Amino acid sequence: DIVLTQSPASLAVSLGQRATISCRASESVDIYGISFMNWFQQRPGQPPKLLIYAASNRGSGVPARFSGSGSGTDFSLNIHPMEEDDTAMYFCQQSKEVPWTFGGGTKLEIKRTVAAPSVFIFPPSDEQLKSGTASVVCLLNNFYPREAKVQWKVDNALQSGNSQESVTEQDSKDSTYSLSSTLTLSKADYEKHKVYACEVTHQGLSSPVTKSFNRGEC
Amino acid sequence: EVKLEESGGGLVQPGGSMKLSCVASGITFSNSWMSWVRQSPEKGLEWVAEIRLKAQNYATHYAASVKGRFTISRDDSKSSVYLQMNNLRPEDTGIYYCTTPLGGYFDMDYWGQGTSLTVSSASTKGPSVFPLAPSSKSTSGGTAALGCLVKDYFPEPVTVSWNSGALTSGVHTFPAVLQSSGLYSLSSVVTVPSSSLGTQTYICNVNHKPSNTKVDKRVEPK
Repeated sequence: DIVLTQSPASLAVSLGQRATISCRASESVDIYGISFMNWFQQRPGQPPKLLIYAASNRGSGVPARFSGSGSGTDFSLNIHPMEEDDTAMYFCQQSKEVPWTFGGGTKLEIKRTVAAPSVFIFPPSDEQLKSGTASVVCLLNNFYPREAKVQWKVDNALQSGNSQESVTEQDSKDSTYSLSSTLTLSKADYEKHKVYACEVTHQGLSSPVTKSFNRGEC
Repeated sequence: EVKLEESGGGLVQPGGSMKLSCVASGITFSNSWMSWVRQSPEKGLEWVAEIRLKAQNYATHYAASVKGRFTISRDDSKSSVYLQMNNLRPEDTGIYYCTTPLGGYFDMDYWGQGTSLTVSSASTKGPSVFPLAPSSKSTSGGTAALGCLVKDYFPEPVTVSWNSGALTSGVHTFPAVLQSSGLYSLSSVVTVPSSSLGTQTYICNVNHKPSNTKVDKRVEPK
């Protein structure tokens, strides 16, 4: 298959500046001077919308700030100047030969100034514990950029494999994110330990923040 | 005006079958190559199957992931293309789109709104709702966070409101995660004045349309 390497997976650009999204094909997508590379925009809940066809041609009604370039194996979609309704997923897609293949996608978001998260920790409820499972939740509220390291420790033992993270979409008014990390243990494993800690590293914090509790302490 | 309309998605168990249908309007359908493309819960696009024209002997193509399990066909008289899916697998879960032409040189294309497929051994089940109680240790700044953990439901989605929709500012309802058990979970959180914690009542209203259930949970200091 023609494999498309799309970069970056996540792109933050300031409104008014240029967003450049790239796609490398594993082999040429050219036939007779035409480069069969398409670009799509996808908004949440909606189907893909064709922006650029055959590498460099704007679709009908597509705004002039979208443009495409490239040939052979190397292609870019350029959005300049970026506007707020350009936040979306973008995908390249080769139309040279079946099987039709797509890049992995780029999520384009709005770049804003750094904002440190507020961090909170929630012990499992008494109601859930009697059910046989314990969920411990660490919340990072209203931060930017999205990159953060959230590390669970149980009596100082670094946890791995037993937590899942979820992140909100960028806030429409302040452009920040919030994130949950949820540690899942058996009721039995939870009652084996005393100190539950969530350590958060983020560019907005001069020193990584630990929130912790002693099991059963109001 | 050209429109493509998909139908036939829904819940199914692994090993089961479903047939999707796509009806085209406003186009000379017999002249159009038709493809199905799916989108994972991860939000990526994957081409599934294509069928060509009568003049091309209705040539069909399949992604290796679906070869021998899916069958694409068309009925030019009804401007429709179909995807029969057999021996379904969890990884076939996703939104399925009908599109044309996808391949070759084209200055315009068409896509439906999509139809959803969820392949799972899980039974439909409404969520258990647990409080994320505001901490009894003080905050430096006088804002407190609290929430509801909405756990062990199937299929998606749930909706969460706070105080019957009166509380919307500061609310974050996270995307669900599929747990190793095959059931989904998420939390909804809100930030409130810590000085309201003894005065203001906070209740999360959790609706799960697939089970036709609603759960209200009051969230108090422990």
